[PDB]
Amino acid sequence: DIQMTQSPSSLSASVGDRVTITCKASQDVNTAVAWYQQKPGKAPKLLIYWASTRHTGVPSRFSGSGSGTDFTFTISSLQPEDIATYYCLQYINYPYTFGQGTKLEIKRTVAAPSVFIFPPSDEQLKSGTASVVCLLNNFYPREAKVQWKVDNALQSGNSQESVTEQDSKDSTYSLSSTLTLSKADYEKHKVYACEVTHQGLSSPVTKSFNRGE
Amino acid sequence: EVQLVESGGGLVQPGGSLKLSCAASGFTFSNYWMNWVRQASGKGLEWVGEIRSKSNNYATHYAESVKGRFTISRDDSKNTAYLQMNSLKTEDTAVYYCSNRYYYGQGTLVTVSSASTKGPSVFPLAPSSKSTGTAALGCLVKDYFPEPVTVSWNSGALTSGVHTFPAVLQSSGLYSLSSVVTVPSSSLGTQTYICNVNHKPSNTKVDKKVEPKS
Repeated sequence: DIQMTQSPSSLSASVGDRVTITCKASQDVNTAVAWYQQKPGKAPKLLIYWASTRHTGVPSRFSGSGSGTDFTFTISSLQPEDIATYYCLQYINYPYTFGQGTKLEIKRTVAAPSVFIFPPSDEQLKSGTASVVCLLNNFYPREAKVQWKVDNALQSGNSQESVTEQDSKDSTYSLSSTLTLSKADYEKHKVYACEVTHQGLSSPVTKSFNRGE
Repeated sequence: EVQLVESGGGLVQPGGSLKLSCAASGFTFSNYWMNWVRQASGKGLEWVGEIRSKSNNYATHYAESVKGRFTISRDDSKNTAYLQMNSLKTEDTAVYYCSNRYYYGQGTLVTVSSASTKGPSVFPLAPSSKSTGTAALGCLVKDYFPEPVTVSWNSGALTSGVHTFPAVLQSSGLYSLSSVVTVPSSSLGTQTYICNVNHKPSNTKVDKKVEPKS
């Protein structure tokens, strides 16, 4: 079983940088190596095969080189839409093997989140559960602290976050936090707050509502 | 012009079986070697196997992890490749891709679980009464199994400012998912905002109008 170990695992780089990824084959695999881009939520795209042949329609800014054990994948000028995980594959012997992949993230300037709070719908309160949502939109970098308060009481263990992958144009993250309460617990309290700490805010931003106003 | 359409993915008992298909067009099918690759959630690409052309006696090769259990075959008259899966395990849970070595299909998800199918509830994330003007609204697709749900806005005509967050596995072993869109604040009286939620596994299709709350 021919190992393919990629270097590095993940990489941060600025728009326009020359990016370089290496893949080490544990045995000679001649030029029988391909390179793959997988953008978030998409199918793998073949970029390079026979170590250096560009697949049709693929942008010239992508190149491969190598022969034997050591292979290189280059992006000449990193574009915002090149956010993806990159894969090397060996196809000399069965079984064909992938590398563990290289996750390519973009460095950009700080962008403070826009923060929005959402009360639970009347429709959902009929079900006996209440979901309160905090949206942190279009921020960089990723590190963001969301705190839920209900009538001044910090809520811990009754929320779950989800972060999108870096946007293909502006290289920003978005984050949603959901606080799940029983209807009973929800109907007993008045003030619903999420407080957002982020590098691009001079101090923590709070969005809130009063149940019913 | 090259198309690869996977089908036959879904929920299945451990120990059970499932047959995947791959409808190919835009290339002389019989000359190409078809491959299956699969991807577990937040993990690497794994090669499954490859079937060669008729002139190679339809020779098949398999990854160590699936040999004995999986069977690749082709039908050159129907321009289709197949993956027959037997003695399925939870480890086999992944999106399964079909390749002619040059292109991949959009993929199809196989979930190997004893957990039951369950259709989501769709709840509005209603925009607030506020002047600043960018406004945010959305849909909460709550309490479904298995993955996936798809979300579009206004039948796919509204795509700019749209964030569809990854599903989170809740404590109950059911998935939840949010989709939000920022829009001009001055459109909130006049432009209709509808989120189209589909959960094919449970046969659930919802159009949820999200508007400002009275």
